[PDB]
Amino acid sequence: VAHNNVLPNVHLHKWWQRHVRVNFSKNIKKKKRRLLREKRRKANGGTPIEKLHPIVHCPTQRYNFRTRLGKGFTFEELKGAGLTPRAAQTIGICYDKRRKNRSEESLTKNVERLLKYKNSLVMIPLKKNKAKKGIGGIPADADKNTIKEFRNKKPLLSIFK
Amino acid sequence: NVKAYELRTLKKKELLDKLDELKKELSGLRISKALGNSAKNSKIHGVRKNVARVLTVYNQKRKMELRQLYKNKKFKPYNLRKKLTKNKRLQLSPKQKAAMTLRQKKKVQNFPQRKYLVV
Amino acid sequence: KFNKQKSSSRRKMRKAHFTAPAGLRRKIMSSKLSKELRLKYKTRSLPVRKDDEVLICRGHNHGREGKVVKINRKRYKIYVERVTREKVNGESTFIGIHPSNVVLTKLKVDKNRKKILDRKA
Amino acid sequence: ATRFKKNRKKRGHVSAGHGRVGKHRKHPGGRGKAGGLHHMRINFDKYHPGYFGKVGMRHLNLLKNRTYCPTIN
Amino acid sequence: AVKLGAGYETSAESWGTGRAVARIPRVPGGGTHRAGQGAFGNMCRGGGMFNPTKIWRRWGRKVNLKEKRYAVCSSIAASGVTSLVLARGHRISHLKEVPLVVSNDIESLSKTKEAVNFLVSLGLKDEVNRLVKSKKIRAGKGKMRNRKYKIRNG
RNA sequence: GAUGUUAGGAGGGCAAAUCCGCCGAAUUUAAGCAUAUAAUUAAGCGGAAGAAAAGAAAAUAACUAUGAUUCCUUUAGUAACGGCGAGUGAACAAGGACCAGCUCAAACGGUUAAUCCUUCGUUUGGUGCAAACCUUUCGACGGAAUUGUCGUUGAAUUAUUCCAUGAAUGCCUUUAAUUUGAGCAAAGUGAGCAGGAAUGCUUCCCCAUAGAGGGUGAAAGGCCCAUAGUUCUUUUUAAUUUAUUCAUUGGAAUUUUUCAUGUCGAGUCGUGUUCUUUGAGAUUGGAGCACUAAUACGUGUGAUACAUUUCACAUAAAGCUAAAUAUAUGUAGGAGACCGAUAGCAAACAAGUACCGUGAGGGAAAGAUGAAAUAGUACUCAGGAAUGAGCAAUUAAAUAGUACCUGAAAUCGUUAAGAUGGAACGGAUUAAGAGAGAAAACAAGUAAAGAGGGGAAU
RNA sequence: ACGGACCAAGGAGUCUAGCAAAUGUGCAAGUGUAUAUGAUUCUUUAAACAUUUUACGCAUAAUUAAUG
RNA sequence: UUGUGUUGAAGCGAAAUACGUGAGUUUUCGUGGAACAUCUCCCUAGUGCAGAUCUUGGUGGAAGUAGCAACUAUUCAAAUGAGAACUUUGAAGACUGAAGUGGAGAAGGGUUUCUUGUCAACUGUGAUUGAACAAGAGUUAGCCGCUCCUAAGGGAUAGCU
RNA sequence: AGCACAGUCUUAACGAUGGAUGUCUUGGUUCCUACAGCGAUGAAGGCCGCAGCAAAAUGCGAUACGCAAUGAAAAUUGCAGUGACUGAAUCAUCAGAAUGCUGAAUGUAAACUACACCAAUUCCCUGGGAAUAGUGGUACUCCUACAGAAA
Repeated sequence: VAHNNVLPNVHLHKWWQRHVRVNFSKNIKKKKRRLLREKRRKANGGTPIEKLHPIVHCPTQRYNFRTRLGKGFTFEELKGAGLTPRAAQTIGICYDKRRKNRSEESLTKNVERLLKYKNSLVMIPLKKNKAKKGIGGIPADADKNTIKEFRNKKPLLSIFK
Repeated sequence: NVKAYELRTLKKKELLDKLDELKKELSGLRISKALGNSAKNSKIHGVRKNVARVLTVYNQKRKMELRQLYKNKKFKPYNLRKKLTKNKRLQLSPKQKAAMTLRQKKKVQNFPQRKYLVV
Repeated sequence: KFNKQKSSSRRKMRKAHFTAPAGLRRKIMSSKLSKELRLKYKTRSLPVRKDDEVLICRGHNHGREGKVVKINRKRYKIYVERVTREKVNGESTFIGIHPSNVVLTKLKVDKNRKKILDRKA
Repeated sequence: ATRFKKNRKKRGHVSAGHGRVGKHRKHPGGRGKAGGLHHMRINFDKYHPGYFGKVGMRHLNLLKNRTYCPTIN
Repeated sequence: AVKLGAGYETSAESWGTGRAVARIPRVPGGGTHRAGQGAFGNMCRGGGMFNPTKIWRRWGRKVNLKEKRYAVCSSIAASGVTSLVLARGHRISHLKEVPLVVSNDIESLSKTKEAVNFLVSLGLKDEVNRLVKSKKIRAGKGKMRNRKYKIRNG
């Protein structure tokens, strides 16, 4: 070494030419992912591909104040919303068996979120004009007129955010 | 010069003895070519292709009858059963692949994924 | 141009042109139709045939007419009945004309040519 | 960028600016930080005073989130 | 980039202490012209370029968003002044004003004939002529690389 | 157990870029070298897929807490390791992509293995021309299995509500998307110049949802293929069409009333020691050996070895699992500020070819006539012939004649000019010769007649 | 003293990572919109364009082995 | 951006009352026969050769030179042929001297064998010769061999690592 | 009709030798995209063949530079020859048929076209009528079922 430089630190003492890779396809992969999710939302046709996630507090004192999307609502949250995990998982509601509600604030906030989603749901009949009233907390099936008049309305994706 | 479609209607005799005379005349042509006589050498191509056509029709007839003979019977010889790729042959059937227990089946029937709208 | 499935590469498509199988060659070897039978057949071009009447409008023989006598797809050429030339040793041989340089003035008709013209109408 | 390079302006000058006497050899002093305390010691002590040795006790796994705190006056 | 191992796919041997030949590596064996010839090395025929081009060259550049927006704004401003549009190469001596705006039915027009006619009526016939007669086959071997023609910008 | 050429089946080998196990260097760096590094790499052995592997916590954290795996951005060249030298070097949180959860074991069911497989049959309806394929439930037979298959997921009890059940009758529309293969597809072969030949130059017309490319005797939007566009056709896949009657068979979710806190993977975990591996440090994982557990109040993690103990988190020693991820391989498409025949792959070509080596292996050189050879040299003379020459001949051209585009230098031939006593060349200055030369190196204007060209003036 | 018989063609400080200085440019106690998303752009376009009022780096505060 | 090209581009040879100080630039004549610039500004790099016992290819002086020297040896006449010291025939002089350039085989070679052509190259002089080139042809087994046996030994099975 | 000394060297013009330069490019290279296993139903690889005249390469397998079928559809040609006036000539597709000897190679062997054993075998008519020494099968390990012996 010479002059007043930082002491060198480069970790290139192995065969690195074999491990270097360049992402020429970053935006091409962007387009491919966009197309895939477009096609899988056209395939299910009206029902969003997004699934509802709970609001949880980030751990540690660094991110204490911030909230984010967790994975799965708790059993208590689902029961407060009035539906079983097995039923909830069929209407786009994530469930996780690990999380527990350590505070009433989180419990009630996620219950209110679940209730808002349930009240926003309109259910398509399983048997094409044989509407029933559901089970496991699933809301009753909407009928032909309301389904037809709601199928042309913009679905609110803000609920999933 | 014969075509396949007219002799498709022949019996296996009219096929085999026609092949025999075709082979005989091909041998005569080859003998002439072996001698200096080359006036008819260009007929060898046509005779050879006629032999191929006759053999094609005869063998296709025989394969069809041999398939009729093993129609169903569940134990066809290997040359008759499907010639898929070996990996495809060893693959589990679609029914076996999709087969589910009673517990899983009665779960999925009672709680199926369902269509809905979010307002 | 806007279709990305098909290439516009120079080497790719001139390889295709120079190694085209005879089936594609017979479509490459099409020619223009005269105004008269163009009006009568409501089409612009047709692949040349062995007995068509041809008026060559390009090259050293740009006024001659004649029924084509042979179509050779290996060299992408047609020959018309009286456009021969004399070789060095002294025998006659037809001059090859590219089909792009001629215009059909009369067509021999056939069961298949009829169906092509019908598909064109 | 390559036409602005200084080597281009020494194109017919034999030694390429690296000396007719000392030449440009490959690692004439050693590789990386080799000679510290031996033959690069003046450089190490003149530009990186406290480089060698260790001071303090170990903190085994840190978890910087525990002691993270930004300040404002 | 060149092929990764290009020029170096032979057997290395520089048997060069007293052969009265240069100490460059030579390909082994016999019975063919290649035997004993100078092997890999930037000076040898079929030897490999000095610094083989690699695909991890810095192909792209990250540009500051503010600088990009500045550049776009300045380009619009420059397009607004007549002397600059004249100096760039457009034949605009006959159009009335340089920040030239037309009615919204330019968006509805749909035929190339009437588009060219609108361009002419605006006073841009000389510009259109420049465009149509600028078409010509470029020099160099870019034209064996799917870069045949070279046009002017209208 | 053994044996069977008994019946029906499977494995073996090739290929490897990505992938999974093992085994495992040294060069190198340390300016020496031994730990270290190279490197948990190369070489070697084995094993898979269109991805693989990992994966549903004996996980983090210490927070207001998160919640299977993988990958990206970051954490972070950080905590740490290290002749604390050279060097090496993670994890958690955070932001995203993707998103999925499950079953054995164990528990419970004996007024009854409720399971499974083999072979032989019957009909239940469908698209194929056929070949074939998808559905199908009523058995019988012979076995396997209590040394344990199957069901349940604690079990009974109400309530609601859901889900699979059969028969008859009727309906099989209409559109959007997606994906193959096909057709159709604008406008000049207009003067003139020149040329062997326009696609060139002038000039007069046009088409353009097509001015991408290729071909055509030279540079073509209008000569051809094709291109823009558009029409059918194939694949599947959404929405929209219609469902109604009559019946019992089972199942499921949640909610009321009861009983018992059940089960929960052993030569395994763990510990000691040894070796390796790791950032893992009184030891990160793995392995060998010795010892060898508890039973959920247990036992494992909480990054410093202990004892006594709180707290939190998880529930090891069985198993499956799509996506986001990777692809110096093969195949097929498409491209490029890439190379342009000593370059680019070794190979533009009969290239892994010729050729070399006993062998493992090594491994080239070599593209271009012309628009057209459907113009490849006819004829004559001289020669044994090869060749040569022509008053002969193809071509626009043969000094384009098959070693054929162009045709450099080194090297050599012919002609001419000059120099020439053991070098040649040169610098500087002139002179004599010899080649070329008028753009400054004289003559604008003026008057006439001859050819032309333009501008304005009705 | 060594290399050079001659000629042609080829033939050597480059590429990436990281740090700094210099200078140009933008913004300025901020700055860089990372991965990613959207969107009548989808020859070119693998680029351009965009980002529902605490992602992250660097900077805005130092110092100490360290509780701080 | 704005240009040159079949009324001849690039390249190349010789040049110039040419410009520059210089790398160079620009012109002329010839040849060539299809492309070429852009100095308006800028971007980019595999960007500049006298050397490296440099790489590949080509070519020199040496030089019509060294040399074409083992195996005692040739001669006369004829034929063929465009052409004969080294093809064929006859005559002579000689050699090898059964330990043989004599007959049979093995290893190795692989058509060199034979007949008929035949001379571009090769046959280090010639060549009409030839083991060269070209077209055809030619290898016949119960008894000769292999095939069978076992040897030094090799491979594999059972195991065991 | 005659005249230049010779050699060596310099210059010019034209040639020879050589294959640079320029211009071409059905090739390479790199990136992107998509799909992705073949094999006892005998793979990859290797031999051997196959055309009227046929060496290589390419293609193919005793049906052998190609059969059939499907779409196009008049040429194909060096000669000979073959083609409709469209299952015919030639292209493309390629599903049917066929696919020599080997090779994991698997009856035993292998610098053998060597040698076993078991079924004789194949074709044709609607139980007969022919022709064939030809054709199949036989590895090791393992699974399921079966068989008959054993303690």
